[PDB]
Amino acid sequence: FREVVETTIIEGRITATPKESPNPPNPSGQCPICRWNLKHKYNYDDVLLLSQFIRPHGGMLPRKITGLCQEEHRKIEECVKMAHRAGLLPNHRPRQLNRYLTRWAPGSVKPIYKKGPRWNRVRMPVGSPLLRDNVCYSRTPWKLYH
Amino acid sequence: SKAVTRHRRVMHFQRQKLMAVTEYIPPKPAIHPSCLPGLIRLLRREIAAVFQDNRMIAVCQNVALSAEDKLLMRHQLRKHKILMKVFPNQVLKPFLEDSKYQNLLPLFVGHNMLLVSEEPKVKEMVRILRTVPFLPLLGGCIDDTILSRQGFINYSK
Amino acid sequence: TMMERLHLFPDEYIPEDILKNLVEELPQPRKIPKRLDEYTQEEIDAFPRLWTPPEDYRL
Amino acid sequence: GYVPKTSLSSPPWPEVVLPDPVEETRHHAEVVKKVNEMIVTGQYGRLFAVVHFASRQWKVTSEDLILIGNELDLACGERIRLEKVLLVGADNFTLLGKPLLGKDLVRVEATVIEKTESWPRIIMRFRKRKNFKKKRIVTTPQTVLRINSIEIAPCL
Amino acid sequence: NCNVELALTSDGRTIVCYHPSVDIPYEHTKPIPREEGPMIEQLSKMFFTTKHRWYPHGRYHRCRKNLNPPKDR
RNA sequence: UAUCUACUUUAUUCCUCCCUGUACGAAAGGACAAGAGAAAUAAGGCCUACUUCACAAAGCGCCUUCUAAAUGAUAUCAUCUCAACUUAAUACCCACACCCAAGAACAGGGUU
RNA sequence: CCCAUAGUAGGCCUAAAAGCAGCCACCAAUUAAGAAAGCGUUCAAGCUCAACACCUCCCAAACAUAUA
Ligand SMILES: [Zn+2]
Repeated sequence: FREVVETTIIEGRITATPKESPNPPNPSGQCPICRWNLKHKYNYDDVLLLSQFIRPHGGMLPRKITGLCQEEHRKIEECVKMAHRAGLLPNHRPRQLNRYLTRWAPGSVKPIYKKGPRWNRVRMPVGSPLLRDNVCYSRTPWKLYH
Repeated sequence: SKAVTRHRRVMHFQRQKLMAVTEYIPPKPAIHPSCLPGLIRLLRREIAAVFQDNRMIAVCQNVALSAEDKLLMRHQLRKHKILMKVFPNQVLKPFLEDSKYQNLLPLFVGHNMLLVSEEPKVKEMVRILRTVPFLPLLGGCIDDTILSRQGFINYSK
Repeated sequence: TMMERLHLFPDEYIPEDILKNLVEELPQPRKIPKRLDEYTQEEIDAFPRLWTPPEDYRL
Repeated sequence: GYVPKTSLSSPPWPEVVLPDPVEETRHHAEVVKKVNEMIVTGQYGRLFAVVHFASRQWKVTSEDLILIGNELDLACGERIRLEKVLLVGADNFTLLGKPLLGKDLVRVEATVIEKTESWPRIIMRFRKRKNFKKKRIVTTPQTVLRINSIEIAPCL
Repeated sequence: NCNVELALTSDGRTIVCYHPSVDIPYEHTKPIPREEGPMIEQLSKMFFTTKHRWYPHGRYHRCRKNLNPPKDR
């Protein structure tokens, strides 16, 4: 990438830019996700991909740079949120209750003071509906609402 | 309860099982398709006649002038036979590549103003472009030879 | 009575009179995930890195 | 074809390969042979046997008693070869059939101890406010069998 | 714990399972080392039961309890 | 004439002064907060005085009452962020018999 | 995101109502800004759009990963 080094002299210097890995097993895709057979094969667990696709301060890169499709760009967005709040990204800081699979920001969720009757119960959302299309290695499907 | 009610009437449970079983299942594609791979001719003719019209070309940086200021500069440039021309650069690159302008390709991008003429009077444009402390005279080309800005000064002198 | 058979402790600290009775340490039901810190070099090297960053981008 | 090491890439269940049937049937042959030697050399203590008698399966060993809820059409004291053995095991080995063991391989032999009836059982029906009250007293016939012997033959 | 040997017989009608006992290794072993309310509280804490089990019952329940119950084995 | 359930010791408000007729606004206008008062109610107690009154119980009497800022990506500006982060209950209670400020009985306190 | 000159303060009636009080034409310039699409003024002046140029007190407890 490039860096803006200032000291008053200020300059922009390009340093240490990577490239593709030597082989994609399924080339001729449009996105790296579609090119490495990861269309429906990641989660919030794996912070390898999620570490690749983010800025060093926890933000993402725009889709015009990474070349992702819209579907898995939104999926990577939600997985960044789910992995940051679960505490899986401790080195991408701006400068205590344990969680995982947190869809919404924990600062702006109202408690369910009155859950409804058995036919109108207000459920607790777990996981995200963007990851609904994952590969189903479980006999019963994901329960996204608890 | 009548069969036509103001509110939605609750179906008998067998009928609701029918409405659930018979529900429309849309076809799932195997691979998702998003992840699968006269005016322009008039401009071609016009800037072509411009290109075999002029002998030397100078270009400028004109979006940074007011409406009244562009009116005045048009006024003091009207006393000459020179014409001004601005047009999009995404069609100007085919014009530069078509006129074998290899050394004019990395010159005409962004906001630029063309100053087509056939005889030298760039001296008084230098005079009136020291009167405003901006808007440099960009590099041009006389008879397939690139004119730099120091070349513009030498050609003016 | 079943609830009185069960003993809960909030920390790593367990009293000695209960640590002398345990037999089996039950496996944790949830697969614990691990961060960037607990990744070794061989794990991130064995993972292929996927894409071309543009040479001129500020981050 | 290639997917890198990722959480949903590999299955959560551990990979297992089943051996190809050649050395597996060699292993089966040596195991059956060696169990046959244990049978013929008397390497068993007492035997247990799951036996499908009248309509239900019994975990039958030697020297013991069974209650059966019907007439068996036998006078007391005659012996019986209970067919439909369907599991026979010892301290070290078991033999279970598909779904039965052959009559040349297991001999389970029982004696008829007694021919009683059950205690008087109550069948009472009662629907309220409909004056519905019926009462019946039943005594079901029963026979108790003494399993005598469960012996085995070395035919494998 | 898992180590047994299964084998289908030759004609394939019976399943012969072989299962000896696993003996505990010597190296996996250790050597042998050589009022009324407070009473209910102490017994409850010592046996990890509630208090309610330790209070006595009335005479009616003490009399219905069978004194020579049928014993099997 | 109460048989059964249930149950029988879980600090506010007004007005006055000060701050201040300050800040605020530009003049008119006009703060908060905190503090000092004077009251009233409620709760919890008490008899030195007053009053009903007298080995004491009372009140009209007295005492006490503690959601918001920056930073920032997706969408390189910006953006409070169902984006990541950073920052802004103590107390109370606890070992015969006679008299009692204890009390329906039982209990409880004292009996040097 | 930009970017907003000029025939013109289009005529008619209207104190003047100018693109914006109303009728009718809605031509035309550079390369292109509509005799005019929303604030806005008695009216104006100023502002945004397009287009040019970058593009009574809730109520089972719970659980998203092990092969129908
Ligand atoms: Zn794709």
